[PDB]
Amino acid sequence: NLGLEDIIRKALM
Amino acid sequence: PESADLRALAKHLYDSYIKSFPLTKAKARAILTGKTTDKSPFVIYDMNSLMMGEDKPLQEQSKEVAIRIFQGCQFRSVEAVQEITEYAKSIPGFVNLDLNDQVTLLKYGVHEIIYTMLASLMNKDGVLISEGQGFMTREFLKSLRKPFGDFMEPKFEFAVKFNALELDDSDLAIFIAVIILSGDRPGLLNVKPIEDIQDNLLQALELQLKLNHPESSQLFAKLLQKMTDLRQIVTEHVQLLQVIKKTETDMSLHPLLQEIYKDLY
Ligand SMILES: *c1ccc([N+](=O)[O-])cc1C(=O)Nc1ccncc1
Repeated sequence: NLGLEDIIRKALM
Repeated sequence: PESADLRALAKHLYDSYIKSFPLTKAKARAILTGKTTDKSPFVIYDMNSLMMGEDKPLQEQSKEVAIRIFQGCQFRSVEAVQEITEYAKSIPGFVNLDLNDQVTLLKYGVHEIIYTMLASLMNKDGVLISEGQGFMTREFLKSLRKPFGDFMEPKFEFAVKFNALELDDSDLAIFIAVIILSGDRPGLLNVKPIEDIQDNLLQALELQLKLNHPESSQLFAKLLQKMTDLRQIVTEHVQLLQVIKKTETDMSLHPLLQEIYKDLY
């Protein structure tokens, strides 16, 4: 399951 | 020359803030005060006014109501998290940092900035909700049962002291860039290119408060103290979580109140 880091990482990219 | 470059950094930060955050402090205050075009927010101050609210479903169980609120409000924060990430890429030197450290700094700073966004929505009497169409009173929040009465009162307490500084959107951009570039976060690989952008950001901030608030008294130090207050609100959330886990039941709560709390943080 995908948490806060993942949404941050997706927005940085 | 040094100070011209400080002023230009301040300007660049403010234009980039304007571009990343459609919900500015100035727009929240216009709503709150009454400069507004569109009809004023509906006020919720008691159960009767709550229920006369149909401006916003299924059956939560006593020992999960609070947890499900917290999950609800964190998942609804994603748009905010993306905007702060957008703003962060605009801070000079940020994207140049090791991708791992960018994520780290956002993963911590995002909570603190969210409380800064919340203070914009608050005054001493209550908080905007439901995309600024409603207003929930401080007194009503505080009145409620069990552990729920103490959810928001410490956030009000901070907002009132923070809003007394009278920061505007151009001060807030810099302040927020400072929070993000905090050298002390857990797990940072390289804690020095980070500290160096921050120091530069502190200078611009210090100048920005001189130019923008030439009358004021330790505004710079009072504002740096608020960073500490912000971290404490975040860490206080862990203690609150313990309190839920072993409360003298029950923790039923009217659906509409649950819905309202998912708009807070
Ligand atoms: C969401 C909605 C309401 C409240 N509250 O009444 O205190 C809290 C939250 C929330 O989950 N906030 C939060 C979680 C994790 N870190 C910081 C804040």
